[PDB]
Amino acid sequence: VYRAFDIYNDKVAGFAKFLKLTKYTMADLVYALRHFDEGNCDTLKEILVTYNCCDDDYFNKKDWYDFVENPDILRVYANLGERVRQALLKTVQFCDAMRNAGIVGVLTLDNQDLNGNWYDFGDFIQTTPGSGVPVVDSYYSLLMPILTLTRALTAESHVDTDLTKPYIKWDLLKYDFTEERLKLFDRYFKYWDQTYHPNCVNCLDDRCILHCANFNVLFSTVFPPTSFGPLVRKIFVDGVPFVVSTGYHFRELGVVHNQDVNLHSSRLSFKELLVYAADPAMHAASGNLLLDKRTTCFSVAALTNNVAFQTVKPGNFNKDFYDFAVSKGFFKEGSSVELKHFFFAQDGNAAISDYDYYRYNLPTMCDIRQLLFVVEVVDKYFDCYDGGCINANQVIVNNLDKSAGFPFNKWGKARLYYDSMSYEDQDALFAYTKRNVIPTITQMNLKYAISAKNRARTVAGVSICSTMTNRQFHQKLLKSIAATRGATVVIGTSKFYGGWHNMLKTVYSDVENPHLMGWDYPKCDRAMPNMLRIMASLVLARKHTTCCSLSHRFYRLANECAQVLSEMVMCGGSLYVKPGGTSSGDATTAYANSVFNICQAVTANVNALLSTDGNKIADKYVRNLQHRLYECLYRNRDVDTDFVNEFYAYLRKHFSMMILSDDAVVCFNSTYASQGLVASIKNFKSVLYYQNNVFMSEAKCWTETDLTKGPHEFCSQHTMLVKQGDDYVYLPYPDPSRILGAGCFVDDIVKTDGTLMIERFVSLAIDAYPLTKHPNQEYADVFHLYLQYIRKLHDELYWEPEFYEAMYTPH
Amino acid sequence: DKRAKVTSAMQTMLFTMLRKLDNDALNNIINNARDGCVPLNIIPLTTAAKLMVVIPDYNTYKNTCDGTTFTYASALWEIQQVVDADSKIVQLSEISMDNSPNLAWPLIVTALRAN
Amino acid sequence: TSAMQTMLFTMLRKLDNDALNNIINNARDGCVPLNIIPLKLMVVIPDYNTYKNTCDGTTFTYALWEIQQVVDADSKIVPLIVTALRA
Amino acid sequence: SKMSDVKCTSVVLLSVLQQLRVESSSKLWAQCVQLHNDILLAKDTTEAFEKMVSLLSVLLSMQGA
Ligand SMILES: [Zn+2]
Ligand SMILES: [Zn+2]
Repeated sequence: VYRAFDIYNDKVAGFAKFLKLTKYTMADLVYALRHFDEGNCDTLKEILVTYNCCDDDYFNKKDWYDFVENPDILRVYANLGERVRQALLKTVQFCDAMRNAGIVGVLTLDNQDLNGNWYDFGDFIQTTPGSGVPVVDSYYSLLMPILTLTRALTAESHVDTDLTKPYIKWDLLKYDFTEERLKLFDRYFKYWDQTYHPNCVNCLDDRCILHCANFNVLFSTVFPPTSFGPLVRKIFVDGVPFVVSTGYHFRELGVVHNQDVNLHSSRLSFKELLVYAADPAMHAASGNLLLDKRTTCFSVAALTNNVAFQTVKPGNFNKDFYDFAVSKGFFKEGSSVELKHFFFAQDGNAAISDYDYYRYNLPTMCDIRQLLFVVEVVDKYFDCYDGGCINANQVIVNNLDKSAGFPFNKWGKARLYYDSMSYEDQDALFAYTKRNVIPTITQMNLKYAISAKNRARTVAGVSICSTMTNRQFHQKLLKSIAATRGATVVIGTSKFYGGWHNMLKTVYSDVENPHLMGWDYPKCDRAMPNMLRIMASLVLARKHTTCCSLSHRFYRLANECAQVLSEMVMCGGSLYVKPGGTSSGDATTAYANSVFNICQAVTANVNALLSTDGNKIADKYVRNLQHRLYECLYRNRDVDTDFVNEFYAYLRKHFSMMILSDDAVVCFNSTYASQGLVASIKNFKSVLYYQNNVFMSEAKCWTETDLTKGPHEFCSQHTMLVKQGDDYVYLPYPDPSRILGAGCFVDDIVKTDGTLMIERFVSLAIDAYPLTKHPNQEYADVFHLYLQYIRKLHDELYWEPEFYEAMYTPH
Repeated sequence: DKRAKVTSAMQTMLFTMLRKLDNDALNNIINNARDGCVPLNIIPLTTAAKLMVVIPDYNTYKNTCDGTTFTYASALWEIQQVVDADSKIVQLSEISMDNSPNLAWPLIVTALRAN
Repeated sequence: TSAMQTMLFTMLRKLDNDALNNIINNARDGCVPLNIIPLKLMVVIPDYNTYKNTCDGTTFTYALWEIQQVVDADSKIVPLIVTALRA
Repeated sequence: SKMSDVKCTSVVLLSVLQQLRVESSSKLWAQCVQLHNDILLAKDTTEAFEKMVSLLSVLLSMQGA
């Protein structure tokens, strides 16, 4: 029979499913929910059926396993959350029951049936009674992921914690809940032998910050949702009272209080007006209470007496180019080259469905010890750059005419806001943010551009102060990161000039049996949890060693989380609460995505190397590596640099990655992956399912066994192996259907003047010049048509082909 | 004088939010707290005197606001000025189980706070 | 402002299907409908010549819809508004 | 050349329809955009023309200029 074991000795390190009261155990449950594979998941089916969470016919439904399509699978998991809470309450009635006896030992998952009683008292050592200690680090570390996937807390929150009892009328005016948090902790996590702080202001280093934010989220998934949000008081200026915010209450960092608050002031300068207009308090107080029955989120919506309904216009079809193309004998019957990319119109109910897509987002607890070791590894991956705070004279800001957010957009874009304030005002605002929280509201619009599918795309515009401070920090850090060549993350490198060739050669490096692989993350921005976003921000702040103390960095992390992670959105003419998931407004969200991707990859490798049984590993050096991996994960609380360097070198030798935000290319040694000692794709599927709450279907992850044909697809470009003057080089060529679509449909900015039309046409031809060297003639005819059309445009008012050839020569 | 422009703009915005702001019930809800420090999600919930409900279809008009006066936030609300999705005024005497497909959805139910 | 409709109509005439040209000829003669064709159809009959050329007794050839609803223009049973369903 | 021209006509017809402000009715504009998006996804030759004639009936049922 097959069963999941968590064993550790001198011989064998790692949680492994091999062959050796309920039928199944807690370790089996965590494994089945943490190592999911829809091909062979009969154990999960049996677990769900055996205890009346739902019926086998529900599994007989198509896509019973998914989280996105048919999002009603959480209903059951919540019943298993009730079971989890029952079995987690017996972990404190046994520890304090054996501690008195005076017994030193470790508690493992695999000694506890699904009810909660225990067995197999074989490993512990006897000591004087009243002086015992159990080791329960690995237990809770591995049990964490299913304590918000199943929650248990909606079951807990009853008048005496009985499910047959009404809901508690909590006080509506009480906000802190610190004593209740500590009581929950001392009931559920009494023996966790590290200090937990109910507020995260009282923690010691960023690793403690992560640990306490994880526990704060788990404890804050049980409180009245009308409580988290800005805390306001009544302030007076020149006699007239205000209602402004003097704190905030996260789910992640508990209650935080401003330290520079001015009661009984007399006047407000520019910075005070900026912050007080950015406050949601004046807007949520001056407005009507709203109950929008369309969506399932909370909603306090005012500022107008009627909702606004916005629609998306259809495209503008161009007749001249299409007539030319049909005269060139294209789109004839039985062809592979046709039009498939269009402009789709939308209603506004599309905006409400987009907000429901924001609803596709859960509270997650992630594992903590593997998170801290993945964060050490990722810091090693980023150990080749330089960071720090800069003054207002060291930001370079580009493209100054983006949206300046709400309600700042009523009088201009960010250009006016940046040419209004002097540098000193921005530095003073920054220094104020170093001790204060400024909760903020974001405008949401609909996006108007090409797609292949009927769905609506949206975009978010964030306020000016949050972008200003993210600008200082990550202008320095990203200008350091992006001005490099040859690293793991490839951002800001032109694919031209042999750049793609050099990138691919660095991906090859010296890997033994190179096979290529890729992925994409289903619903990236909507499902990316809070823990990993905080971890990415914490890495980017860990690049601050010399400029900030603990307090400044914690206040900056709190500002980032309150402005980007869980702020309130102005959607139409309403104010809703945005539960989580990234905003699309800064570049440090593409870099948070990059960090997230690297995290995912490292976690996948860790699982693949530790969930493989070393007794079938024929090498012994990787066996010792796995043993030390388990040691550094579930043992030492301190950080060990030597083994981190060793594992980073191991990855760089056997797992070469080429990373852009959400879009990756992996070159890996094939025999290792066949043995599993580098990341396969089922490991990525399982990791995404259990830690990001989407299911990555197998039809969008590809595998290429010959390298002499390159990446199948990366960054929306295809590659072919061509010969160019006694050199075999890799060239990127697009999908030409997209090129034809962009040529026939334009969106009325270029329908006035021709210069920008020729600009668009030359850019399209440049992106699709290399199509000449593909074997098929039709693509070269596409390039010839584009050249002829640009020639005709130039005549009726870059026209020779060579200008585009030199675009792709590495000179 | 563009800096002063947006300065005066925000200042007049603040003053017009202030003229719509000061009551005594908000002062009593503040003075019933421990130290006056109060969340934000409960200021309009228990202070503002007008509720707006947007109703997508007929089954939720039937399950939410069937009648003249309805119940939300443990209080009673008195209806007025029912408006369709096109800002044309709809009489309450139309919204029925058979006539619903003939009228544009959703609908805007604007209520005033009944003591 | 006219050019968009001119291009639309020239493309429609180039398309050269039966139903499109049928509906164009009906609308230029005057015979336009009054609602969306269901995939219930209401049509205003301008003159008896189009009733003779299109309606044959109860059978009605339009793009075919078998029509029995006859009242009048003036909303009293006897132009003519006839509504039918696909048979 | 019989599958692309129908989509081009659908796009230009919906642009004309929008340019006469039919969006001032929810139901009619919703039906129009539904028919348009269902045309721009068609991979068969037949029902596209039914939807095209239905949208032209939508145009010529109101008093077009
Ligand atoms: Zn701490
Ligand atoms: Zn710093």
